[PDB]
This record gives sequence, structure tokens and C-alpha cells, in this order.
Amino acid sequence: SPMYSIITPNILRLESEETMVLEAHDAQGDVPVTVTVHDFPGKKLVLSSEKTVLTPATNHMGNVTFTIPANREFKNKFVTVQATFGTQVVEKVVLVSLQSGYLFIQTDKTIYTPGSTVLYRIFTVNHKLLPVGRTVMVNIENPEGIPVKQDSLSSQNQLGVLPLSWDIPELVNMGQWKIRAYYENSPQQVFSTEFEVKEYVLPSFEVIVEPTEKFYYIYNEKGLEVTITARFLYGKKVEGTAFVIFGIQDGEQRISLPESLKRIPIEDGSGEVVLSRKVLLDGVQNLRAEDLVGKSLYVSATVILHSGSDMVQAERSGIPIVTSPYQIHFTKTPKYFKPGMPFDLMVFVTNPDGSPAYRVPVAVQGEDTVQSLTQGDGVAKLSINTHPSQKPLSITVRTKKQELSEAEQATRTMQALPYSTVGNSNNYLHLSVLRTELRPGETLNVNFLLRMDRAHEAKIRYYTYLIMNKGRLLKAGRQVREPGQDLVVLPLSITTDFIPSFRLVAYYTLIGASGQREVVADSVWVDVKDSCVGSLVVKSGQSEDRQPVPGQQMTLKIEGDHGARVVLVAVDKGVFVLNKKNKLTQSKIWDVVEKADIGCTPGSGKDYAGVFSDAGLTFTSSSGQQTAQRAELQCPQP
Amino acid sequence: DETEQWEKFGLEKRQGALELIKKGYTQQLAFRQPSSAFAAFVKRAPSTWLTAYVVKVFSLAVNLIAIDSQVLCGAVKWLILEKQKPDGVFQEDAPVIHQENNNEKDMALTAFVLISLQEAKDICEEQVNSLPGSITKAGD
Ligand SMILES: *[C@@H]1O[C@H](CO)[C@@H](O)[C@H](O)[C@H]1NC(C)=O
Repeated sequence: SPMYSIITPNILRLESEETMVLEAHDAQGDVPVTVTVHDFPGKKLVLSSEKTVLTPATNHMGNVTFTIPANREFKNKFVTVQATFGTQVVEKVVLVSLQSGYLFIQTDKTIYTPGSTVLYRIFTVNHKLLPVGRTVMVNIENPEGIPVKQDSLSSQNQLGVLPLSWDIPELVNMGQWKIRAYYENSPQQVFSTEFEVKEYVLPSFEVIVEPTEKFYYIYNEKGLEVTITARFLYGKKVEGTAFVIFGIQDGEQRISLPESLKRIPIEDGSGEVVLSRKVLLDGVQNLRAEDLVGKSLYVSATVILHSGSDMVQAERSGIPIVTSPYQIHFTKTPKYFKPGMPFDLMVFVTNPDGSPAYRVPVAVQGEDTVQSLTQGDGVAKLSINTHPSQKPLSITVRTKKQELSEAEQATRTMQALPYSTVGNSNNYLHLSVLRTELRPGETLNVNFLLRMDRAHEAKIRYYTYLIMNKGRLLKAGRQVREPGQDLVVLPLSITTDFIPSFRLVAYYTLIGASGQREVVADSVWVDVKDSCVGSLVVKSGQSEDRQPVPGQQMTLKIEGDHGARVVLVAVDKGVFVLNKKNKLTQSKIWDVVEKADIGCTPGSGKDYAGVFSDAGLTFTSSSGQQTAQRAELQCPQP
Repeated sequence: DETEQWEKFGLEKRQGALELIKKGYTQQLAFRQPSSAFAAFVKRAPSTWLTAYVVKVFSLAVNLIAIDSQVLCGAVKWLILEKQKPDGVFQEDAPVIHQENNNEKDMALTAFVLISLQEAKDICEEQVNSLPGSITKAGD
């Protein structure tokens, strides 16, 4: 008997195009199609009504696009979607909500002084990162929270850029000021950026004191090595002498170490001083070396110029003393694994202070051959093949840096559960993808792999795949399969429409051995490089044959998308470096977009319905196969 | 405004005056203690006389600029609660700024604070309830 299927995003948005996927399986001829959406409580009115015809030429594959008007006729608002498949009818109730947009606030500097001017821009975008003309309110608040400046702007005809400037008086509250921006329509969402006012300070020259490592290891005989760097305000280096003294810190009491006072020559502008382990151990007159764990050290340095008598001071407080510096976590692993097929992990190793680690080997326990090296972002990607039974899989990861002992290495344990077969039929689908970062213009080969008994293999002739991006449904299609083949490769092009990580959901349906219907599905999450759809590059138009000289004219060249609006600002680079806490970068923008995805589970679910719901999809068929209704606007906490 | 000379003096200057008032208000918040009281100098003992003067000036500018009602209401409440004696006299603890049996000293301070409160009579009447009682006691 023919089976008719309907697929649509889990959450529908007002005033935005929404794609509905319609299918007929084992249906001859062509079938007319009419899809309508009504109010859930009573089906009083029609919000939209579209029609199409599914032809056997396209394998009964159809996609109908509709827009839900912002009528606001009724009130978690639901709408029922009813599709008439010839005589047959399939109905599914889907949640509805609206999103407003995003605001990005750019400030030239994060530390000002009383008297200077604050320059900030507001960028207005929608869910697709496109300029939009709305009305936005901008406020500036002092540390006490009293709005000192209030503005009401409209970005219409401004191409989504709003410039603003504020003049700091000579006598202002000193602390951490904030800027609040929100659309007038939806004041529930406020975007904030903060800066500091501070007080006028200007030393003779800059000195930076930092250790090579980010912590101290007790059993490290090399000691703690610190690199003192000095350079003038105009760029040239400093040659002089630096007096450095270390000191333990037991919570809030500084038991300064007298024997560790050293005098070092700063040549070329950089020095180096080592604290011996013996000195530190004898300073606290404690025979136990482990007793110093948790007692952070600090370094005080005093640089004295060789020409005159200029003196500046630097400090670096909070160098932890740790015996297990690295802590290990899982980030984007699925939780359900198809038994007997490879399982992909992902691991994140962080320093004691919470920063990502770098070149820390990781390895699963007991396999020893699945090693890797932690990358710049702290992510290490591994793969482990799974057992053929259906007992849960326990996987343990450990860092294997050589300096520490086995008992001091990080360790994290996770348990995964098998994918639930519909009728213990041992029918599975597997999607294998490259576990790296792609770029637009590259081509991705997805290997559809199928396992089942050699008695119903010939009854499957195709796979259907759907691509989810930014919550919306990107594209669908078919993968015709010649009978007898287990592995089928889909060559998939990657364009700028895939710039944030997309998701691929594939499935096949067949009649069961007993006589019922069967739907088997799998999904994968694929991450591609985060970059703008267009391009923007600033370089020097003039011939590069001279270092720039003060007061002279310089020519700049900006290359970008035609008709775009480019905005510039120049900063000292002394305040840019300390702005590492938060900068306006494309990665941050795409992360902000990625925080509003419909589905949150990485790549699998317990059942086929779990797979379809986790990816942010719904699937209803004329038979008794459907996915559970979702009512919450945010999935449970991780 | 109450004489309506802007048409010949120039309506374009009104916004400038408003900006000036806004800047002045932005500066004055530097002296606001966390206890909703204004001090003569930064981070020092709050002064009743200065708090009353600030309340009087703020109550005249709500109709011009967007004066925060929380600040003014908190200052009025602080004056009424923490500085008013049952007899009807406003106490002063910070060092004196103006010229002050203690007669002719409390009278001038009470008169000044009363003049200040009469400006914020219809402004913080909802956030501060016992204001009319304080005004009546001070007048008596
Ligand atoms: C929707 O159908 C149109 C027909 O022109 C096609 O271009 C588009 O790719 C289809 N989208 C999906 C998601 O199938």
C-alpha cells in the first residue's frame, strides 16, 4: 500500500519562507497535493493554502514553500498543518514562534579616560545576516545602572549601520559602563557591551611579565621560568636591569620569598629568570611537596633604565600550583550509536584557569591507536569502532602528555546507548563524513551505508536526504541506488549557503518482514569554515617601498562586494591587544547565530522519531508512524 | 518657555540648552553615594543641604530632560526617613557647607529643605508616601 509522508521544520516562523517536503512511496501515477495550515484549537481560519502535483518523473518528490502571515489572530501558539494527498490526508500540529533579529555593537576601545569621546556603531541584521530597517533604542548606563544617554534611532535607508558618539565629561563615575540596545518591537531581548572609564595613567615605558607555562607543576625540577619584556612607547626596545622577587600566596596572605630575589640584565629588551624548586620548598619549611597545591605564586619585577633613573613596575599574580593541570571533557559527541559501526568522539582539554590547551595528546583507554593532538581551539577528534552486541558502550579518554604520571592525567568517562531497532530487525543506516573543517567551493562525499538481512535488500531503491541549516530546511533530493550495492557515495557541493555548520538527515522506507512499514534514519552534523558570504580586504595601494612616516599621506585600497558600505576605524594596537575578552569577529557572529538552532542533539536519537526530532524535523505518514510533538521553545539543558 | 521668546530668539537653540542640562546631569551623578544621597566631595559623608538642593534642581528639570525618577525618589525618601527628627527638624551630620539653644540654625536648614520638598511634591508622591506628613510637620 502506498505511504504518503510529510516533512517540515519543527518550529515555523512568521513572515519567513518555510519549505514543506512531500513524498509518496510505492504510489503509481501522479497525485495532486493541497497543503493548508489552520489554527490549532479550532481550525477556524486558513493562514495559508498551497497546491502542487507530484509526478512520477521526479520520484514523487515535491517541495512547497509558504509564508505564515503575521495576522496575530490568536495567542506557545500552535498551527495545524493538513495536507491532502489525493484522497488521503495527513495532519500534524507544529509549534510557531517569531524571531526579531540581532544587534552587534562595535566600540573602538574598551578603556577610556574622562574627556575622551566614545564612538560606537550598531549593526542591524536578521536571522540570515542581512541588513534590515527597524527601530532600535540605545542606552548608556553607568556602573550604578542609571541611564545617562537615551536615543531612538531608525536604521531604514541606512543600510543597517548606525553611527553614534558620546562625549565623556571631565568628572564622571569611575567603573564599568555599559551600552544597551534593543529593538522597539521586542524589548525582551537586550544586547549589551561594556567598557571602562578608569583614570589617566601613563608610564614611561611598558613592561610585561609572564611565565612560559600557564601554571606550575610541583614535580618539575626545571622550576618556574619567567620572561620579562620591556619596550618603549614608540617601539624601540629597552636595555637595563630588572629586579625580580617571587612569592607564594596562601589564599590572601603573601608569604614573600626572600631568597628568590634576583638581579637580571634586560638586553635586546627581553630577560629571563628561573625560580628553583629547592628555594620554593625551603621557603615554606614544609617537607611535603604536595602541601603547596592550590597556593598560587606571584612575580614582582622592577625594571630600571640604564641611561637615566626611570623606573617602572610590573606584576603577574595568580600562577597556580597544580598536580593535575589539565581537565578533560566531551563537547559534541552523539549519545546513541549504531552497534557494529564506528562512533565519532570529540574532546576538549582546558587549563586550570579555563583556557583551551594546545598540543596535549589525547587517547582512548585500552585502544592506544586512536591518538590525536589537541588543536588551537582545544578540540581533539577521535573515532572508535563499536561492538556488535546491544549493550551500552563505555568510552574513556585520557590526556597523554609525557611530563605527568599516569595517576595525574585527566580522565573523562561517557556512556552511549544503542540505536533502537523498530522490531528487533537489525536494520540500520549509516552516514560517514569527513571529520574536519570544509570550505565553500569544496565537494563533500557522503557515504550512505546500509546493513540488513539479505532477503529484503532488493526492496530499497533510494535514499532521501534533507539538509538543515540555520534551523531552516536547506534542500532535499534523492539518491538512486542500484540493487546489490551496500555503499553509495553522494557527491555534495558546498556553497556559501552552508557557511554555518549544516546538518544532513537521510532515511529510507520499506515494507517490513511481518508486513508493517519501516522507516530507518540517520543524521550527521558537519562544520564548515566560518567566513562572510562575500569578501573584504584592506591593503596598501601605494608601492610598498617605505615605512610610513608621521604626517605623510598614505593610500589605502579596499576590495569588497559591489555596492557594499564599508566603515573604518583606526586603533592604537595597545588597546586592541588587551581586548582579547571580546572582539567583533566573524567567528563570534556565526557563534551568535549558531546559538539559535532548532535542534540541539548532535547527531542521533534512540528511534527514527528521535533522529528526526533531534535534528529539528517532523515526519508524519499516512500509516501509524510519526514523531512526538514538541511544545517547548528550547530543548532541555545539556 | 513661560514667556515664549523662542520664536525671535531662535528655537534651534533649545536643543542645545537641553544637551547642556543633560551634560550637567551626567556630571552630578558622580557625587551620588550608593545610599541615594549626594556628598559634597567624592566618597565622603553625605550632606543634607546638598541633597535638598539637588532634589530641588532635579524636580525642575523632569519636564525638560529624562531625569531618572528612581534617583530623585530615593533622595527624597532618604531625606524624609534618615535625616528628619520627630520634632520636624532635619539633622545634619556631614561638615557644614553654607552658614549653618541651636536656634536660627535648624530653622534655616528646615526652611531650605521644605522649599526643596515643595518642588518634588507631585513627583515622588507615589513612590514616597509620608511626604505630605513631613511637609506638614516641618511647616508647623
Ligand atoms: C524547491 O523546489 C524548487 C523548484 O524550482 C527548487 O529550485 C528548490 O531547490 C527546491 N527546494 C527543496 C528544498 O527541495
